[PDB]
Amino acid sequence: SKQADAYRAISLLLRRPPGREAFPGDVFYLHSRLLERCAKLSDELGGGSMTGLPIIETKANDISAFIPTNVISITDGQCFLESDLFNQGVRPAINVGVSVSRVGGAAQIKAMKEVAGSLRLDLSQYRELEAFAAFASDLDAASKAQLDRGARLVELLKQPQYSPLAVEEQVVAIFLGTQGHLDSVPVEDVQRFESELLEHVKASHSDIFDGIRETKKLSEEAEEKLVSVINEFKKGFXXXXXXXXXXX
Amino acid sequence: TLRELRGRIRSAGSIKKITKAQELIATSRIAKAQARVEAARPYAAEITNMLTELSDRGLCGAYNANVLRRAEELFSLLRVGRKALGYFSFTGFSERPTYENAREIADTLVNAFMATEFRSMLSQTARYIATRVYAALLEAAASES
Amino acid sequence: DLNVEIVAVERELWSGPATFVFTRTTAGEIGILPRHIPLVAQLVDDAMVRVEREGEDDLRIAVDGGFLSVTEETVRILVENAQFESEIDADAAKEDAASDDERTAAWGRARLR
Amino acid sequence: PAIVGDEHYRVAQEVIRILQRYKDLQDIIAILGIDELSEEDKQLVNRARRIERFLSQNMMAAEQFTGQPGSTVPLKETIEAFDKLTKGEFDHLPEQAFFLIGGLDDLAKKAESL
Amino acid sequence: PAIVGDEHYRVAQEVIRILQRYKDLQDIIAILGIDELSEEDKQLVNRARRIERFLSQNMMAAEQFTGQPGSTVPLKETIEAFDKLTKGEFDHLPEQAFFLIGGLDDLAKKAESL
Amino acid sequence: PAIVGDEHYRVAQEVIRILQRYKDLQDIIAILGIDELSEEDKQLVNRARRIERFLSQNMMAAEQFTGQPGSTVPLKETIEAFDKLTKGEFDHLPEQAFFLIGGLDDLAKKAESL
Repeated sequence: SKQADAYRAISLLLRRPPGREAFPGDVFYLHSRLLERCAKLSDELGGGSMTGLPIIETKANDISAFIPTNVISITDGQCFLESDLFNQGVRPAINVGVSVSRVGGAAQIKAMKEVAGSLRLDLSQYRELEAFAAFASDLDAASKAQLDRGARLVELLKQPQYSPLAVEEQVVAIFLGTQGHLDSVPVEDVQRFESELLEHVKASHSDIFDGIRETKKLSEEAEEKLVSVINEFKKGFXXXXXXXXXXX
Repeated sequence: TLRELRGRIRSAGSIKKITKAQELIATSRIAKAQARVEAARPYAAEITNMLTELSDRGLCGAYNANVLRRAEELFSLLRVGRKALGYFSFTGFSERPTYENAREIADTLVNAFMATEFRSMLSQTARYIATRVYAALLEAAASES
Repeated sequence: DLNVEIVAVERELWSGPATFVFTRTTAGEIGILPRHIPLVAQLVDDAMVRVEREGEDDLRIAVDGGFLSVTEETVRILVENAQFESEIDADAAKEDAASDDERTAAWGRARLR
Repeated sequence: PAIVGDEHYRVAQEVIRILQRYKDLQDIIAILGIDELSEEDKQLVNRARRIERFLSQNMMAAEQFTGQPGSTVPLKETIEAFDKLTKGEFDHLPEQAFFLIGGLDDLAKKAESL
Repeated sequence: PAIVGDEHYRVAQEVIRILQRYKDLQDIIAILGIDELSEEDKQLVNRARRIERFLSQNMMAAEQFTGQPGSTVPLKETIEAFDKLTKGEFDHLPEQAFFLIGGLDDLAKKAESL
Repeated sequence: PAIVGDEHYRVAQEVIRILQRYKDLQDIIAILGIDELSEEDKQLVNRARRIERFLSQNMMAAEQFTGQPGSTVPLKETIEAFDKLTKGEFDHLPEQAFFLIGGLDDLAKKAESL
């Protein structure tokens, strides 16, 4: 955004004719040559890579603006951050509906592809339903379960600053939520449940993490192992708010 | 200014979902209302056999307006619910009301003596006494939803 | 046999053909069996027994209400607040015997136990 | 959490969460009102409004404007105050009690007068 | 009040007050309607709508457009008419009675036909 | 009707009508279900679902994806197929019979296997 503004200054000083938003004609061309150089080479030319994470600063969440639209049309997907979501507590504040990955499943290990295949679908249904959530026990059973599930999934997606998780830790955390292992636990205690669970698995059940690292998939053995580990932990876990609950 | 227009789009957009939600929540309560009336009807029928042998919430269109209009007209010619009590002056009845709700009021009305018809979703036209009060309450609860 | 309809004001419970039925009324303890005279009677705060062809005769509560009978083989029972033993337990009736209006309902629930 | 400690960070964000939700419901409250909101939302709106008014404070420079003298509130007083507001210990007090006050003592003193 | 007298000024502003409040409630009426408004507001909206339609008038030039001939209303008739409307003497009459009429006699004459 | 004849136009719009009504009832079906719908609506929903699945077809390019080879359906076969579906001649057949098929012969052949 600032590099574009810098080039705008140069062009205007050189007395090059301005266009939309006082930018020169080759402001798109500026970003095009830059980003395209980022690529994945063939096996013949070594097979090296060069991943790009360009940034654009929108004004009042204006995606429609000239410079944003230019870079959006170049890049291979976007991760739109919102102010409303950030302030509301969703951090990182990635808008799920608008944000996209053009590569998609190709840039995912089989473990993540399976667990987070229909995570996107569940949360798309949740946002549609969300309106109804306020009116508790006025709905049927199916929709109620989806809201309770969806609300807990949001808490898993929340992540503190400067705390990257390993891929094996992520798959387990998502597998927990998607399968419905957090349904018994309150929504506010999901974040602490996740942290303490990973600590337990790291210490005792490292073989499960090791399995995911090597195989790049979750085995039927590992699934049954996790279920037992979760159930045992639930009993131990002291719920912060109100009384505790394991299973029903 | 865009700032204003963008906010209005957000406003109307949000309100749409709220209205659409309460639309379908009312669609649920009509089904439970009618289902409750199906149980009540054969009971009153059995009671009558013997005797022969011997709103709080708003957002309900012109539900209150129609009832109060007929009431005011009938009272003028001849001579329950926070909304109604408010109009007459110038409660807390559940959406699916039980008998315990309309037991005390029914008894007091009976002791005093001793001492909205449902057609369609769109169309609503405005011991034994206790059942009559309740039989009306369900039909009224249906008409409201 | 007679088609004994146990109905509550909120919902219809049962309508099965029982052999006989026993309950306490204001007049006395009546036992309505097939080919009975058309009669009208109020019920008192006490239990009643329903006996079906096969299986054990279940017993149920009736705080208020009455009892119906006609020339046609159709017994009907109207109760304001009925309760079936199944999984009531509680024995609150005994502790709720302090209040007179609640002792009324209690006396009905107590005798069933 | 590194600089200003976990408690301060927790309270700060929790206040922002409440004020954010209040701002989101402005559009719905404008048409329908408070009645259509749930029991939880009703309380959040009540707290949010009280938090907004508590954030107001007397300025030492603004004697000519307001009339009353300014007030300085230490960090410990600030943290404790918003802690009690978020928990909902001052739900009984009126909205006017929170308007243009420094310390917690001045809140309770003005509450009695009203 | 100097030129056109106190009465005319009073009625003129009172009409504007009613129409202004009606315009303010347009946003709320668009979604919810008249039902959610209070007893006082309900009456104001009813009067406002009737005032809007009474302001409509047949034009002498517009014979080819409308069909009916035009009507000229003196100042005294105008003042008296809006006086009665503001007080609420013609609350019983329908909305169609006010549409495209000059004098008060023509209002009552069209009221009977409907 | 001018370019493509009256029959094609009639069938095309009639299919759209059924699918449109199905989409409208999605909100009601989500909460209550099929039970609350009328006898006519119940049948329309059944037909609509079967029409949605019949619109699915095997692609020649998609051999690696699906497994089975692609199918090409002439115009006459298309018109006749949706004609019979709208009339309700294939009400007896299951939902799985309509999934990923070209011609009408392949529908009946898969129906027997299930």
